[PDB]
Amino acid sequence: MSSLLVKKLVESATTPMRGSEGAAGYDISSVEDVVVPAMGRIAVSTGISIRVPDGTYGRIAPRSGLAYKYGIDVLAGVIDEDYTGEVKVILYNTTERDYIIKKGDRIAQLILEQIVTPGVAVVLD
Amino acid sequence: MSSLLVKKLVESATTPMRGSEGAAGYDISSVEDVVVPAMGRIAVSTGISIRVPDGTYGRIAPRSGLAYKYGIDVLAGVIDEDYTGEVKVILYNTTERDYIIKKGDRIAQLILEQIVTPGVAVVLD
Amino acid sequence: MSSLLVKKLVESATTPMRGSEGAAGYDISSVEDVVVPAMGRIAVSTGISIRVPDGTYGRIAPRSGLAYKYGIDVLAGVIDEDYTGEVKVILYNTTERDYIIKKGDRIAQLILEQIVTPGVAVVLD
Ligand SMILES: O=c1ccn([C@H]2C[C@H](O)[C@@H](COP(=O)(O)OP(=O)(O)O)O2)c(=O)[nH]1
Ligand SMILES: O=c1ccn([C@H]2C[C@H](O)[C@@H](COP(=O)(O)OP(=O)(O)O)O2)c(=O)[nH]1
Ligand SMILES: O=c1ccn([C@H]2C[C@H](O)[C@@H](COP(=O)(O)OP(=O)(O)O)O2)c(=O)[nH]1
Ligand SMILES: [Mg+2]
Repeated sequence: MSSLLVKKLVESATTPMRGSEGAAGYDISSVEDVVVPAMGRIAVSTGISIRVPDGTYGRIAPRSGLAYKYGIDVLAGVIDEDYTGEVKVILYNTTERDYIIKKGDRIAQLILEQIVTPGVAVVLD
Repeated sequence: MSSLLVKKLVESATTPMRGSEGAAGYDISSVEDVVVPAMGRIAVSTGISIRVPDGTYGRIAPRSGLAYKYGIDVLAGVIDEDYTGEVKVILYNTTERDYIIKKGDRIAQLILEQIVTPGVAVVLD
Repeated sequence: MSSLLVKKLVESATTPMRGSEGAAGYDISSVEDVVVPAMGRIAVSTGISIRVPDGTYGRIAPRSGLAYKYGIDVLAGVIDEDYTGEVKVILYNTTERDYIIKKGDRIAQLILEQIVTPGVAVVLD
């Protein structure tokens, strides 16, 4: 069906899941203990691969929590409906102090955003 | 109805409003005079609480103006349809020079983005 | 029709185009050789002007490539359906080392994201 098809590639991996009735995203957790460097970025591995529903891509959005408290932001984050590989979550540390991530930690959130994918019309001949 | 239900929690607060026919967002103003630190972040208070329409969350997006001119970016920014609290706008100063915000200043913009919230289908048994 | 109407304003300009069947965005290329400064931002010119389809705005999203490899992020990025001017792509260099951009380089990607633009309902009288 056209829901969020998820495929774990490591048992450690968690199934994305929304935290509330009105929640906009499905939590995305870390599958490795990593350190996102001060003023630096890192590529955390989710351990899963997903197929967003049709006519809608998946945007890795930042979590209110880590943003406010640790100045953690999310770089890139555009997952195409044709992406068969593993979801990588690229975080950027806005702080002068390192951030610690442990297997299991919800490090971001997926949001199936509806988009229109029409053809291009070039004007000016 | 399913429009943008807004609830001011301080008279100082401004009603979000789109700046043009084709505008994608409703302006979100500051309700306090604050300073967003160089290479730092701050949590500006909007003074309002909103309920995005159904099947669509609210994304606090950055303003072309402040982005270009002061290197002001917007962290976090995901407001769930079930959020009953006050909207906080988390800004991050990309500059080596402080930025000044005064009650009333449009500091960001809300965008009711349509999303699909289906269930999760786990493959691999 | 309601597709992506594109208008080149310099022959150098490239027509936005999706890189795959499931791709979520249309590549947006640079039309000038520019340098986005370490820990700095710049406004790259696309040389084109577009009209996103109706009931959907255009979001300049970052490319997985440049994000991971050079720590390149995209500031602002909200293009309203009523924008008649030229698309400017504002990039922010997260790195301590400069980044080089050359006419033609795909520097970002446009994503026609569906949004709802209803009226505002103010509660509390
Ligand atoms: O934060 C991100 C952003 C993207 N992707 C995946 C989803 C998408 O399907 C693929 C895109 O890589 P690319 O588009 O082929 O390279 P580029 O963006 O330079 O065109 O990378 C991630 O795993 N994490
Ligand atoms: O910039 C933001 C981002 C989110 N929120 C609100 C909207 C949402 O309903 C709530 C989410 O907090 P949380 O999701 O419960 O904490 P976490 O993101 O770590 O799960 O915070 C804001 O006010 N400002
Ligand atoms: O990265 C961006 C972001 C926006 N715009 C364009 C699209 C939009 O139509 C216009 C908006 O400028 P503005 O909204 O009138 O100034 P402000 O955001 O302070 O209201 O700028 C760009 O070209 N590049
Ligand atoms: Mg940033």
